[PDB]
Amino acid sequence: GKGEELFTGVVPILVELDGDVNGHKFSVSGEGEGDATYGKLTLKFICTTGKLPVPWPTLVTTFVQCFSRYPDHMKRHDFFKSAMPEGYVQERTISFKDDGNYKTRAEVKFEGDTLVNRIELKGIDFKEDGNILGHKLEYNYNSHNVYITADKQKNGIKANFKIRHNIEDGSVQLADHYQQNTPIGDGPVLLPDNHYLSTQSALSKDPNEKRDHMVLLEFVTAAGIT
Amino acid sequence: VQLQESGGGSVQAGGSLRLSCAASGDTFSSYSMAWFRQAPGKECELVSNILRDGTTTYAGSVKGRFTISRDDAKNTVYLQMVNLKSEDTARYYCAADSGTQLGYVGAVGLSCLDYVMDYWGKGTQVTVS
Repeated sequence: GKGEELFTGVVPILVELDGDVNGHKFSVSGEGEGDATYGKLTLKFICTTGKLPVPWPTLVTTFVQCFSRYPDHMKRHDFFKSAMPEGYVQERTISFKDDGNYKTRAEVKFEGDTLVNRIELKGIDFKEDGNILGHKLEYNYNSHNVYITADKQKNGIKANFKIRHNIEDGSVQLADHYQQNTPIGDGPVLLPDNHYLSTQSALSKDPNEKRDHMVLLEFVTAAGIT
Repeated sequence: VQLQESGGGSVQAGGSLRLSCAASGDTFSSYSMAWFRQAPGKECELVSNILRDGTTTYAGSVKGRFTISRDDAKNTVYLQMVNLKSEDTARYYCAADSGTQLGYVGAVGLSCLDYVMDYWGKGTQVTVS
């Protein structure tokens, strides 16, 4: 497919986010590249408005599943690449247990040779004393699966999963994710059978960076179908 | 909430079994309920859902043989299995969740817990001979 062919090599990525959480406004710019052949993402995000008012790990899922490695035998299930280059809209509600929620709308598409993720995020009903606005999450990340179901009616897909965020006191904070993806173009896309993306994420810091930022190394592999 | 499965055990191929799962407490109807199963050395499978809105889904391999249902008075969910096959041998788990549930069925990973649910039963063995 034309879409799939766009990902056979290393592709530059740009991520741009404008956020408002409980009235705390912030912006983030990210740059990196993706190599779908290996399901590999390398990305560095910088808060351009100063200090990020929420923990970096809470924004990982929001900050390009078109870079997932779909094994050859599963290639017909890759909705994300099939929608390229025109791209897709990705919307989520992320509900933090006993705390507030993020709602996100993003457009993921090519601008020239570069894969762009443009995001608007709104967070409401958070506790200033809570794990999120209080910055009580550990700077790490567990492996998680993303469960995908087709949405024939919208010519797209949906997904659900929960993220387990480790808390500094030894507990875990759950973040329930509802996700929907719909093509921007009106052309054909691949509608998958049920499957999941296995995702491992590693968070780090750039030793030469003084700004508030996050370095992300991530591997994403489609699975669940034999 | 505690979940307790019953109604499993040994059964002849071609036979039937009705699994039951009873929830404690007074908060059942708002939960989406699911049955998972895992055989030795295989990925866990979410075999059937019954969502809060009543919607049911089934893994392709059990469609037409398995029927999921719930009783919001007895706070129980059931899995009626007919024409059991050797392929159905596994430990079966009941689960309840109040988060996003869309009716996913199929493989979920090497641990049933990889598909995050609010509450889990300890499961019950079903062995088809």
